[PDB]
Amino acid sequence: AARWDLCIDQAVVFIEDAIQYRSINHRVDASSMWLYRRYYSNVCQRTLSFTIFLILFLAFIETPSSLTSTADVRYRAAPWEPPCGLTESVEVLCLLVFAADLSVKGYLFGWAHFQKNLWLLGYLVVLVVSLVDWTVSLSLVCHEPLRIRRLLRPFFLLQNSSMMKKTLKCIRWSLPEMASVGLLLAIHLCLFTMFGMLLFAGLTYFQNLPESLTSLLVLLTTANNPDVMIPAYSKNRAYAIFFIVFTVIGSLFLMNLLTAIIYSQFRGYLMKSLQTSLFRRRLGTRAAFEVLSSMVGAVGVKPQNLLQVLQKVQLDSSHKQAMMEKVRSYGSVLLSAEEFQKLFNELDRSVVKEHPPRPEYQSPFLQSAQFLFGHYYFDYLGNLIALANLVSICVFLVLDADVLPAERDDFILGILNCVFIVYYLLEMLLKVFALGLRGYLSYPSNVFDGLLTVVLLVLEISTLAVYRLSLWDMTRMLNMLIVFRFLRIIPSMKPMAVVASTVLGLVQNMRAFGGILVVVYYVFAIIGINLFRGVIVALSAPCGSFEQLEYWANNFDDFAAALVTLWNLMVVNNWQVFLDAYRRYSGPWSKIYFVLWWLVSSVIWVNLFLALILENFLHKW
Amino acid sequence: AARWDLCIDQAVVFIEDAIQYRSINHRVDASSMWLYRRYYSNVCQRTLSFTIFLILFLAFIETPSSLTSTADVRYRAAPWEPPCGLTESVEVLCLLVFAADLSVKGYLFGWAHFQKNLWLLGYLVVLVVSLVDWTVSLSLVCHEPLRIRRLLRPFFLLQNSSMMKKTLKCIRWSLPEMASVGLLLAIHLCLFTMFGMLLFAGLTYFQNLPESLTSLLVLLTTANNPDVMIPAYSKNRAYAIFFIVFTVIGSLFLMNLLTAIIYSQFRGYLMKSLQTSLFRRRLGTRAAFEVLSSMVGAVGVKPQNLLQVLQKVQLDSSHKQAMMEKVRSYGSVLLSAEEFQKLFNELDRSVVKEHPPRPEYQSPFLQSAQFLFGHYYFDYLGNLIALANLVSICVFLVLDADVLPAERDDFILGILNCVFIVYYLLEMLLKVFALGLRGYLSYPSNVFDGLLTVVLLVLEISTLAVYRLSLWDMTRMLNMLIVFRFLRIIPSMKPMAVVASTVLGLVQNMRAFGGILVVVYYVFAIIGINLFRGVIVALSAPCGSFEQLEYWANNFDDFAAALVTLWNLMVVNNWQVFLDAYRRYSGPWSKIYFVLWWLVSSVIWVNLFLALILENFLHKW
Ligand SMILES: CCCCCCCC(=O)OC[C@H](COP(=O)(O)O[C@@H]1[C@H](O)[C@H](OP(=O)(O)O)[C@@H](O)[C@H](OP(=O)(O)O)[C@H]1O)OC(=O)CCCCCCC
Ligand SMILES: CCCCCCCC(=O)OC[C@H](COP(=O)(O)O[C@@H]1[C@H](O)[C@H](OP(=O)(O)O)[C@@H](O)[C@H](OP(=O)(O)O)[C@H]1O)OC(=O)CCCCCCC
Repeated sequence: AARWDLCIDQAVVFIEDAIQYRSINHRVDASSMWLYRRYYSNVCQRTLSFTIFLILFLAFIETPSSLTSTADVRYRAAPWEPPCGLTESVEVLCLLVFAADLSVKGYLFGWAHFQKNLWLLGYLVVLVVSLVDWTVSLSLVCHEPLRIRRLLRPFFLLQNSSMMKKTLKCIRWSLPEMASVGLLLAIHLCLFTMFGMLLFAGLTYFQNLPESLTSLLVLLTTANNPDVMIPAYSKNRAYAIFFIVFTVIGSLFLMNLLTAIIYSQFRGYLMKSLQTSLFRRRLGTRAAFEVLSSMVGAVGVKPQNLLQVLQKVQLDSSHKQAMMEKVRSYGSVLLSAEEFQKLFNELDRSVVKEHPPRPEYQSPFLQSAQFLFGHYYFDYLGNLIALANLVSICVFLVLDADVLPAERDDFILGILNCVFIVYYLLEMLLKVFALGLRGYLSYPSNVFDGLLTVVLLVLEISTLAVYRLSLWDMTRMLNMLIVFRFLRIIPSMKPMAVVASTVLGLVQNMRAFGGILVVVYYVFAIIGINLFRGVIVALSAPCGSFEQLEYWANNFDDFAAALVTLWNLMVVNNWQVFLDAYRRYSGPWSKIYFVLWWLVSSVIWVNLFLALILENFLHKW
Repeated sequence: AARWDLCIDQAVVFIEDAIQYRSINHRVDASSMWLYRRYYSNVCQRTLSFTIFLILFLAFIETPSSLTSTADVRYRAAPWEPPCGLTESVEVLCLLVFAADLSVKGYLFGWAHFQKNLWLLGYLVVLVVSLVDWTVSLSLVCHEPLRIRRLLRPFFLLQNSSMMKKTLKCIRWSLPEMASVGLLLAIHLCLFTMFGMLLFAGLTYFQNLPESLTSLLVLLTTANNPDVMIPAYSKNRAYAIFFIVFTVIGSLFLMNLLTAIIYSQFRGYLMKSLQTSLFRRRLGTRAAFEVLSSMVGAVGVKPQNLLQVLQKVQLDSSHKQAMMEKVRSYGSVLLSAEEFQKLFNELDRSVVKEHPPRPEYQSPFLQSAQFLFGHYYFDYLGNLIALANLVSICVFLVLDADVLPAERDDFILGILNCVFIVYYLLEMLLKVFALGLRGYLSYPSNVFDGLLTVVLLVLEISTLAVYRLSLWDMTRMLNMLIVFRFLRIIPSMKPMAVVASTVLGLVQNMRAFGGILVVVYYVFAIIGINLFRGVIVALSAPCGSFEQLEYWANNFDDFAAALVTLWNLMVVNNWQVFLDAYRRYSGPWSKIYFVLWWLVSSVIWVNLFLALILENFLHKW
């Protein structure tokens, strides 16, 4: 009766959790299965991810207000400051929907699970501190300059995903060894700065403790490699040995040793993911069987209740129909535990179709089309005119560049661009009138060249409507999107398939890695605005300074300028110049900030990138 | 009779080849076993390696003659040019002993093996071309400037070793994939140099084909990261996207993909070495058994002939005595094939002894010494005064540096250096008078601190003989060797043993890796002297040039200046400056040379270094 219905909804939600690899640790009530099935629907989780993007996007429209044409200090516009309430309004709107997500996730799980899970307790702590800071910053009329509630904003991105949580555990185990290597690195610097100060000061670089300690720190990342040993190596040829040995021990041996420590915890990363996901699938279907054999009742289940329980799940139609036809043909005998676990192993095959074409009225007309459609060179006739188009844009690009840069002939360019895009629209039209509209949507390559033929047709016709033959600007935009045709050649990779397999493997596994990149940049940019906001002003410089080189755009005035400044220090080149600038402008203790950014970003994250490419290249072979 | 003796020498040379892991593919004659046993002796192979060092050392004393105080062009001495015949004389002396090595190695092996082995045929080819060039360069009175016979000199280093031959096979298999990645790299540069020339020229960097192609090539290795995008990013904030995407695809994705290709052929490198070496050992002892069972004869061998054949081999005395005592106790029954192969498995254990101490005459005196010798803190009392010594040298180093740099007090430094080295000589003396002279030689740490106490005693006493208390120079040399005492602290590594295990693993496996490094530097330096020998002369510069920065010491005038110039391009920093200098001074086509040096050294060899550290870190766990 009522227990009959409740075991159905118990067994629907268990199979649905066995497809999408979720654990079974939630309470089972009457109404809770409606709440659980609606919360894990894709329409509810998409607004949750859209919120997390909206929270992190608001740092572009805050009070420093990175909405400017440029980011120089010598010449830029006024900062558009918003009114008092709008950025406060959107933030408390999204902080409401984060409270709703926690309250649903606490209701669906146990209180004993709620007190033990550290991620849920940290979620409640961050929500109340962000709300306290919101009321404080609104009790004043938007006049608290530094807001702590923006620092906790990357925590919502971490708590939503699971691949970020797995990778942070992998860095947690590597930290006992990387500390010991960094200790050996600190011994390395302090010994050679005392050996250096005895040897040379007895330079421009070796004259003090903090000046000599910086010079060997910057040489450790080889940012001034010939510069730091010009005055030594010009006095005697033997002082080259001192700087050669420092960067063989330092940059070669110990920085590459630090990569291999991080790889040694990511060494079996993907195979643990398949073993855990298969273990979650087998536990889901077993719990579905064990509640279905105990409906009204040898051991086993009735297949009539199986037809009532595979009806109301979300699954592919090909997987739904093939599974239902197997169990329809099976008899009324009870299905054992082993027969149940083999039944749900039709979730391993993948089904692909493209489409069939449509028949025309004139039978010789459709015959002449399809015979001359399946040539396997009709596309290569498209590829021949594609290569012919790209070589023409290049060969005129060297012609218009060097000589007569003001006013050029530009006669035959419009002719070739006429005949090439006319050929593209015909190949667009002949393929749909052979296959069909749904058949042309079936191939993902054909969407790319079909859309590009459209946009090239709009820009060409508008070019031929203004003139007959800003003229240079329209031929600029026309030539730039023509070079996108060369991204049809690269989808033809027959011999070198390991490279194309790898780039497919990386982009499907960038949810974890980009998540840690975003969290690291978001914290360090926001600290940097609070420390170096207006410390660079401008109104015969030394030839290697921050001012001779016109580095005025690398400041921390707002959030967009901070992200590009922090990028230029991540690649380590010329970061001696940034250290010398902020030492002069914002005191001597600012070097703690740039050295910490070198550790978190350049050392750990780049070696975290190489470890992930090593694992995704070495998979199944 | 005579066949009795010949089977003995057959079975001596097979067991000796089964210890030192050499194959059995050589002919067996009467006199040839004397030749083979004398050629593989360590006194014959050491002069062969000393010759190979002597051939490669002669490039320092050749006609460019790198014997100068400095290597500037603004001020350096005259080149000491040697007479006509001496470098020719030493070369033909070593070319004689290479002919003797080939002739022995061809006599000991088969002619059919000689015609099939490619290394032996290349050996004969290089020897005759080096001899033809020697007679040609001596028919003129040392006036052929460029000598081809120096280019073939790294081939003798490759042919001698076997770890270099194994690693060159591993690079041979990776070359089909690295070419495909470099193709994808070349597509990457040519697309964005045409996209760049449309976008910006419609800069200082984007105005031509060869100027724009260099700018994106140098950005690929991030040698001008803020410099190439100053004028774009100052005009508009959106042009940062063009340069961010180029170095995410370029330097991040594709250069780290090129590491993982090389690692995928070194992935099982050391385990193949143990499996091949154990296979060479089992084949050696089996061939020893099969010729010993067929001396005069169920199956088996007589142990009396075993005592005659284990007598005349070279082996450790501990392994010799333990093996002989096992077979002495075994009876006169014939030893089977399985019993033979288990007999030679006492080459797996390793035996360590240090020494016993010696007794003194007064029994309470020796009792008081040894009781207060085994404290485990007598060494730490040495370690406490070691740390006390090193902190004192440091704390005065900041005191003498900053203020009053001309003439300093320098009063208490001689006092502390007196009492510390006096303590060291006593700890030197009390340990030998407790253990012994042979007991003090037993510990390799004690040789290091014992020798350092000696040299510190000579320099201190000579310091106290000139003065009472060049004075600053002697306190410089005294302070510098005192800092070597800190290399006693680092031999105490209890928690972080994986780091110390790895550095032990690297240095025992640097025969292969340094061999390819030496071969690469030797060829590219010698080509560079022949191309850019006198193209840099010197007699208001742009602020980022080769002349504003005083880079005058990075030339190719002789062999020592070439090696440091090629080093400064291996680390990729500021190599835009070198490209701009040699373009102005030695034509436009010189960039082919520096780009090829970027590929061989920076790309392949550094990734060859990371692959080897990855394999030696991941071994037995
Ligand atoms: C600098 C690096 C320092 C490392 C610090 C990070 C320490 C860290 O994450 O370990 C995990 C622990 C324990 O929490 P933890 O259990 O590790 O969190 C993960 C989730 O439980 C996940 O469940 P779902 O996502 O629902 O599937 C589960 O699969 C993973 O197990 P697995 O390994 O088998 O995949 C867990 O690793 O969680 C904290 O204690 C952080 C709490 C506050 C978060 C602050 C982080 C900013
Ligand atoms: C840029 C890289 C290009 C790669 C070019 C290098 C090509 C290359 O070495 O392959 C090996 C072949 C064949 O020669 P190869 O047999 O490979 O040479 C090795 C020796 O035979 C070695 O014997 P021992 O040293 O006496 O113990 C044996 O153990 C190795 O087998 P293993 O793999 O099982 O360890 C062999 O790899 O030898 C050549 O054909 C070069 C002849 C002229 C040398 C010119 C080299 C400058």
